[PDB]
Amino acid sequence: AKRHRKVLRD
Amino acid sequence: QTNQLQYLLRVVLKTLWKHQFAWPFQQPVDAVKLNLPDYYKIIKTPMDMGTIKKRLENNYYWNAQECIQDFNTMFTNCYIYNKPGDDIVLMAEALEKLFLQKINELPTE
Repeated sequence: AKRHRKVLRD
Repeated sequence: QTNQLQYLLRVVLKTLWKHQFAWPFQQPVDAVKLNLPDYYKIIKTPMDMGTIKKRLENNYYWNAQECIQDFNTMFTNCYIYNKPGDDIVLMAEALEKLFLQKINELPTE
């Protein structure tokens, strides 16, 4: 239910 | 538990706060910004590290247990409201692990 991407990827 | 409350501020909160995953937990969940219409229905006791920091700093707590309770509430809210695998839950889990490590070293008294 708070489904946003947050964690940085390369 | 003033030495333990000092520990919770200066060791426990300090370490988690500086973590790369702290930022979604540093302030109250913004349900408007984040389009979470249900959040403030499903979650009965909102909690965040920003609120906990203010409590530690403003002599809110009567013992370290109440503070540890607040930290647990914050993680629980995350786990009961969010979807397994999602970034927010992976972030809560890494913080909870660091939290639990620091709590297992909690000074006596």
